[PDB]
Amino acid sequence: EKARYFTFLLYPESIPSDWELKLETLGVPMAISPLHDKDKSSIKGQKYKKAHYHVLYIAKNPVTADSVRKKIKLLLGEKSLAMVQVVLNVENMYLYLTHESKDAIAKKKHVYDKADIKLINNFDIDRYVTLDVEEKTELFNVVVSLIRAYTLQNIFDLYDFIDENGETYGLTINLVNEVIAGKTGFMKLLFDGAYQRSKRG
Amino acid sequence: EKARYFTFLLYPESIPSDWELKLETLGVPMAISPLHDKDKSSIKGQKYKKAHYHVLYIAKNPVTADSVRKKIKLLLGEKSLAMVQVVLNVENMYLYLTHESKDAIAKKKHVYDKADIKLINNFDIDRYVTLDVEEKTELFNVVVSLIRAYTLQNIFDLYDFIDENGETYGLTINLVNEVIAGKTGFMKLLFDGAYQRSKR
Amino acid sequence: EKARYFTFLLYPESIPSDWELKLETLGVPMAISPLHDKDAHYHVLYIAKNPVTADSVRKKIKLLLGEKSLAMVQVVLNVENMYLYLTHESKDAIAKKKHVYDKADIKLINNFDIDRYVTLDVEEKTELFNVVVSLIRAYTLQNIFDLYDFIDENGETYGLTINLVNEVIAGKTGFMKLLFDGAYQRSKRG
Amino acid sequence: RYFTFLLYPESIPSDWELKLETLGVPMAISPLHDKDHYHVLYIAKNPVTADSVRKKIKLLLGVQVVLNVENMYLYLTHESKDAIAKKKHVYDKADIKLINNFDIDRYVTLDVEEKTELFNVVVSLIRAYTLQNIFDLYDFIDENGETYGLTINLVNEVIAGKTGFMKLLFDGAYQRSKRG
Amino acid sequence: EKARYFTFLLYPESIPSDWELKLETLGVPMAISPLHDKDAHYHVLYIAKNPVTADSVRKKIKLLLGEKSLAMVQVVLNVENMYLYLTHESKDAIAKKKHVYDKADIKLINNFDIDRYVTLDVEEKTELFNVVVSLIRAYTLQNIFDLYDFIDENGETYGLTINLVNEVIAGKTGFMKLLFDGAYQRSKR
Amino acid sequence: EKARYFTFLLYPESIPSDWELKLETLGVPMAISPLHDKDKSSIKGQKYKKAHYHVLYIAKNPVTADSVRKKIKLLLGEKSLAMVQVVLNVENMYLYLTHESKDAIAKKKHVYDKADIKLINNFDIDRYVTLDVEEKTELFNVVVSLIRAYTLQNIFDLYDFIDENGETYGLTINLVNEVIAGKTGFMKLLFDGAYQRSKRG
Ligand SMILES: [Mn+2]
Ligand SMILES: [Mn+2]
Ligand SMILES: [Mn+2]
Ligand SMILES: [Mn+2]
Repeated sequence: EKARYFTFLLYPESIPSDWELKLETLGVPMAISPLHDKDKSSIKGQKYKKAHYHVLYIAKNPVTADSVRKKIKLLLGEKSLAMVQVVLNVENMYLYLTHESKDAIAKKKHVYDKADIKLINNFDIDRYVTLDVEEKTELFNVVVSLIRAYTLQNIFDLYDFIDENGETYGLTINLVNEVIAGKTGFMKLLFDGAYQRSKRG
Repeated sequence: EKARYFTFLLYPESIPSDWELKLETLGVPMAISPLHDKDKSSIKGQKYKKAHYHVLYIAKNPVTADSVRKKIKLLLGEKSLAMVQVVLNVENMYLYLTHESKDAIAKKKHVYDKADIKLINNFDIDRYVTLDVEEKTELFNVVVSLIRAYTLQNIFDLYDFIDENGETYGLTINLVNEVIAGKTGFMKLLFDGAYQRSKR
Repeated sequence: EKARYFTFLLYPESIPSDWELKLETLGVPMAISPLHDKDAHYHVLYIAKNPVTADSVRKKIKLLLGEKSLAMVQVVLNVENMYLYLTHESKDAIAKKKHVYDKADIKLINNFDIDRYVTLDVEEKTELFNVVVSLIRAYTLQNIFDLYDFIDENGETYGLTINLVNEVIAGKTGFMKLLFDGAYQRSKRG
Repeated sequence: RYFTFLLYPESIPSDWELKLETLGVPMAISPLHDKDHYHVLYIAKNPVTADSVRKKIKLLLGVQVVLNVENMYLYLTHESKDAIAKKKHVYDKADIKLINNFDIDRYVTLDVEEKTELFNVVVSLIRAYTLQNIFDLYDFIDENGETYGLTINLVNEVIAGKTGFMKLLFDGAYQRSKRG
Repeated sequence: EKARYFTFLLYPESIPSDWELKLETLGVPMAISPLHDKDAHYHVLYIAKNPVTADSVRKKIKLLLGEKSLAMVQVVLNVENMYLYLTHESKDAIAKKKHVYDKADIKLINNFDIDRYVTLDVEEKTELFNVVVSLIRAYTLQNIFDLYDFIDENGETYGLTINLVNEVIAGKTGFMKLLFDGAYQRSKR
Repeated sequence: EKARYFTFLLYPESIPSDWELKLETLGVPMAISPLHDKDKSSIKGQKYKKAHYHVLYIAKNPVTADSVRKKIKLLLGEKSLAMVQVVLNVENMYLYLTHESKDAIAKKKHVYDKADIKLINNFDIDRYVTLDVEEKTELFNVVVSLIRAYTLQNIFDLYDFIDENGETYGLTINLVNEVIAGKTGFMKLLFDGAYQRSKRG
């Protein structure tokens, strides 16, 4: 059976020193967690789990669990992983790289530095979180009240506004963009409202 | 064949203890019924139906019955459901979670606590009460006579109007927005009518 | 056998004084004719939420107004035609010369709008649009307001209402802006 | 959307013709087919089933699905390709009864190529005479129409949808004439 | 087995003098090559109304020009390529260095128009569009009239006609108004 | 059932000598692999698979498996193929011509010379490198920040900008064109923003 998104673990003791450069060659975009060394282990006596890396590997096309497993073996050594699980929520796995996800936070796992995350081949978690249809409607309606409230005259004035106070309403630039897309028509109405409204004084 | 809204049953004896956290990961918003243990069963002798949970699972994009069924198997165990039905009225299935829907009320099913409902990933039933198609047409036609009558010159003057006298015609802001969406073209005609009418 | 649209008759002498408020409760949208005394009875246009039977209605109304208020529930085939029949203003009734009533006495329970029941053939849409054209051409109507104002008056003559233009021009909006610019820049010539 | 069925005069009321009118659906009814019954061309408002019609007519007076509306309209008079080669008894097209404003013409939709062909004519026409907007175009068609094979109601069906494209032509023409 | 497009050869010594008028009667649109003497024969591009067989053609022509006029009816796979072959101006014939003929000697029976037979690929549309772009950019063409005028003249050089631009820009109209506003406000500078 | 992209095999012993010129006539763009003679064969004893060619044949319009099979039979002989498969990933099948694809590389198949690939009728594997859909959204969002940052006023000022600094953001002209297509609506908003923003001095 086939899918695009996988994760597996890389073990420092059975991967070459140029491993980080070697994953880069696969051409596939990857995100690699900070070195997960301080994982509380549930074996008796021993303090932390063997030291490991978590990798978020997104294939170009829909491929199988094993096509990856052997693509990585023949690239880092037959002994580097064995356990390739298929990833169901890319956003969630990316947050898991730092134990900062919903699953991991409720399991109180040892939170890592998101700055240690390594992005091979231009991973940007941003290109993997599109939004629920309802969400789109919800945000759009916020964009409305926003253009209303501050009498934003045009999509530049809107962007400038989001640039600053963005987070407060939970918009970014690249987000408004995905929100207003297709509703453009409706936008020109708002922006004319605002224009001819500010022309009143 | 494909759709966005589904329901299926989760059985407590064949789902992990962290099942509730696990469904959270799917990223998909779900609403999960209170534990349906007191369902009158129609098998002879036995009192209540095997104890189960009802799930209302709304996919991000139009997907198939089976893409769900296996997404959940590989997430909870091959044995947790087998029966994924496609939901036709999201509001009604949400009311069915507590046996508080029209179907269930007339079947006299054992009413549950709506407080036991579990919302995974920010389900809000409020945002799937989209309008009957007719309603949209009806309301638009009101928005028309409204822009006509008060010579509202542009969507701001329209909003400002709704802000006040909204309820009287049964509009809110967020409601106009859902009404006029798509008919935007038609709007600019109304708002030019109005503009050039007041210029007279 | 099942259907959504029915009509029956209500008799004033065997229905309670709060009958009009009681029908409201059924939750079903209804249109009730003006008092049909100069044919004493009422005609009711009752459209069920879901496909239900002749008798599920007959008894829902008996247990709501008294066992003696109707007995005769017919199933309606053309909702628009039965709505016109409430005022004897339909094709059937007009040729039978029946006593025309005031459409202002029609009573709409639970937000009946006969409009939400008259959609139109696709050809019809094209046909009417083409009328709307010749209409904007002929009287050099400069914009949808001048169009509406026009329909408001002489509407019936071409068979338009406001709410009908709306359903006609919908989608063809593009095409409209061309007509309305024509008209505009045409009148700017004088 | 499109059906036909047969109405038998001995098992339909005397006001049958007025009763079909009420259904609100446009129908074309053949001349009385006695020299082979009535043939009915019934076009539903929306896509409906064989049986929703059969019972709608039963509960109204006491059904094959049509594939080519124009061909079934010609069959009402035995004047179609199928019937002419079967030498069937040709009837008077004047006995055809149009309920609720049937116009077989509203099913003379264009070959798709035709639409493209005509549009391209509408182009060269707006170019050549520098027609500035759809009124100037129409006025033009009104007179010289036949010469290019246009009517008003035909441009209308042609330009429909390509309206965008039109605004480009009409702005060309406008800013072209603004030149002197 | 059946197909719409065929070609065959007509020999002047075993076809009547009114042959050209006789093919006209078949009702089928044909294109006939210039007299191929310097390869004496004619090449015919015969497109049937409906999907018919190799032999229904071979005998329709025998019973129309004489049992001795052809025997060899091949089925045409690329109509455009066979029409180019009529003048030895096709990809096959040009690389075989065959004696190029005058395209003005081509005879079109019953309103053949090779045009109604060359539709184009989705990629082609994109390609052309991108040419129309650089064209509107380069010469600062301000609106679809100034574009047409341009194509009218220098059209063939970029491989456009009027009717072709029309099929190219169709649908992408939005995108057009942007080009034509660019051009307009560019020239206003 | 119908599709645009196919592949089949051509056998040198049952195809004419002018086969390469004959495929040219079909008018359809094809890519033909290097002569696949050194294919390890899984029949016992025998070393290489019968000698064959792989053809990547992209129809003008959506056509059926069999409309191709017979178009090729009546063009090369009834005995040249029998097996026409429908191609799912055009870029992947073009890489398979040389055994240089993901499938073939992991199966260790005998890599061929990409220089022996024959392109009939102007195949360019490139004019089917249409943008991953995500790519389109990513690029558009760049084009946005571009029009914002430099206050580009209209699609000519945009193009002029791409002409120069294009590579830096990974745009060409013909690429913007395939990016903005369809989002034209949204463009006009950006371009008005920019216009009325620069009108502010
Ligand atoms: Mn870990
Ligand atoms: Mn239950
Ligand atoms: Mn009465
Ligand atoms: Mn091979």
